[PDB]
Amino acid sequence: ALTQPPSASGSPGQSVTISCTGNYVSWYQQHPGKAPKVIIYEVSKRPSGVPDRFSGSKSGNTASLTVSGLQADDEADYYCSSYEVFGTGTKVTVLGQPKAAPSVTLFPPSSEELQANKATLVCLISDFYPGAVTVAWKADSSPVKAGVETTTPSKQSNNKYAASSYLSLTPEQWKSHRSYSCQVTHEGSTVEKTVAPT
Amino acid sequence: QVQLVQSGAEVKKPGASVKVSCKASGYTFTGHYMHWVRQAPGQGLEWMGWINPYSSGTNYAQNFQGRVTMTRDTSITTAYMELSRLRSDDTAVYYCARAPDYGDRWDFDYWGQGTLVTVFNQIKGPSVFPLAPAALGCLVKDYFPEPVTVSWNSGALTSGVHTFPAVLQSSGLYSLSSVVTVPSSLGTQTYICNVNHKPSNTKVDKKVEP
Amino acid sequence: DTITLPCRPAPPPHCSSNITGLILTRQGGANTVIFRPSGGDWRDIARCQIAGTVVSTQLFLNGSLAEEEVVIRSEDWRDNAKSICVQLATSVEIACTGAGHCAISRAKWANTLKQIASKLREQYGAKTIIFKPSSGGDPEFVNHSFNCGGEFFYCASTQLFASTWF
Ligand SMILES: *[C@@H]1O[C@H](CO)[C@@H](O)[C@H](O)[C@H]1NC(C)=O
Ligand SMILES: *[C@@H]1O[C@H](CO)[C@@H](O)[C@H](O)[C@H]1NC(C)=O
Repeated sequence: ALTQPPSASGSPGQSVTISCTGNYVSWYQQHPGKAPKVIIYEVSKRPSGVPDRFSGSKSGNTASLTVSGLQADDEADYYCSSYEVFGTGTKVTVLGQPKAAPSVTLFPPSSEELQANKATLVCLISDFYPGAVTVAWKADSSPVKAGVETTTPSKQSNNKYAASSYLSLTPEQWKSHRSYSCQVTHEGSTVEKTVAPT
Repeated sequence: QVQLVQSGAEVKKPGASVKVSCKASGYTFTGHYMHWVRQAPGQGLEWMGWINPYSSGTNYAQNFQGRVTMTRDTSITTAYMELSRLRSDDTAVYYCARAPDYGDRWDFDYWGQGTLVTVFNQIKGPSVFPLAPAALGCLVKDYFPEPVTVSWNSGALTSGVHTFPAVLQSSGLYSLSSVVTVPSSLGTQTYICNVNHKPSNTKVDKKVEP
Repeated sequence: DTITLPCRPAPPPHCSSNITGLILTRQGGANTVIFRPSGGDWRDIARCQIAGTVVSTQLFLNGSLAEEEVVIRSEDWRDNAKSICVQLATSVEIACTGAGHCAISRAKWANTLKQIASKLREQYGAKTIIFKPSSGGDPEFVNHSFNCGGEFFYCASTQLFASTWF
């Protein structure tokens, strides 16, 4: 019930400001492979050892964390929290190369898979930086969550990122809807591909 | 020095139970509530419940009530979290996390290192389907375990091939898609993907034609 | 459907390549002009400056391509003792089976030669362009020959150069 932007990014020396929309709010930083760590508590207070370039505030229904003077080790996932509730999380990238927009290719199910009484939509996403994207599937303009499996992004040989997302459907679901869409958003910019039976 | 040390990574099948241990030292074990928090791969944090190690009283998150058991053993200052009836979407890193003091019970100040619990289905060879075009490919669907090898045209085709890392699905099975970029040229050149899954001795060739 | 070249020893599938160009000799001495795979040597190929890392004769493999259309060059068009460098714009895959042959799309090879003939025609005027097999040579030059994977392979190219374009 605490919503955060999916991602944020800045170069070394810049800042990122991360909102948390719904009492107190606290903030955690989580490096890859590590446990989260509290960096702000009671809206704006810093635990011992946290540098003063981390700050927090709250106005009305919205709290925000700012990491100023960005350093490479600030690249992490950030979560707000209030009692047992965690925010949806923000992946923060400290920019190390030019940004790049995702390329998206969407395949419909094959005849052979439909003959096996199965159906899979395949959405392939490549050549993007920062390495964070939001993938949303739609059945005729309505969101579908069941049947979705999405990879975490992975480095390509050209140092940009790739990811893939799959939608499992019954043949009846595929043939009954007019179209299906894979929508991928990258720092608030959305592109979409659409496929349809026949 | 406060330390919370968890048990090592676990690999389970659907229907199993897992019990993660969290060995505490360096503070009053019965003096701090211990919480459990999990995180599915690539997803966010989710609180599972707390145990009060003094009384062994508990408060589980409603969506785990009936399936989770939190216990402790003060003689070895260890807290435990047992999750039953595992499905593959319970694949996640499971953390124990300490309440800081009597008044602040939620700004978790010390955490265990995490315990990865992965829930896999039975060994199974892939089904392979064409991804018709330009970009064309092969869908390598519902296999376990890793890895599979995908070549094109028996190795005659090597450049232009991007084989995407597999996804672990909620079925406990993996699925990837190897695609090739071509100029289109589609009517002349024949494209066949060769998929080998040695753990199941599955080998399959599939022609990809518009 | 395929022009199948017999090769010795048998190139494996991972030694398949893109044909990105070729090198020809114009026959010296009826409004027709005859071209054959080059009677030159490594010096002719080097002067073309369109090869890749692959050492090969009569055909450039995994080399540079032209942008829009076939480009043909010569140090001297009137000199039948100097080779003609042909740079293709779209590569022609040559796929080896590992059983002793390497295969080329007959349809795409005919379309490639047609464009080459058109470029040659706008250089020599004339009407009829004829491709004929090698006049002869040592094994590495009378065959389309190339190195791959520590081996040197010899492919007879007779079927690649026997066609008339009017
Ligand atoms: C040409 O390139 C392909 C694709 O990278 C490679 O497999 C092949 O070995 C190359 N050909 C030669 C003759 O080295
Ligand atoms: C030839 O080049 C194409 C791209 O134009 C590439 O996809 C293909 O793998 C290459 N073929 C060989 C045999 O190296």
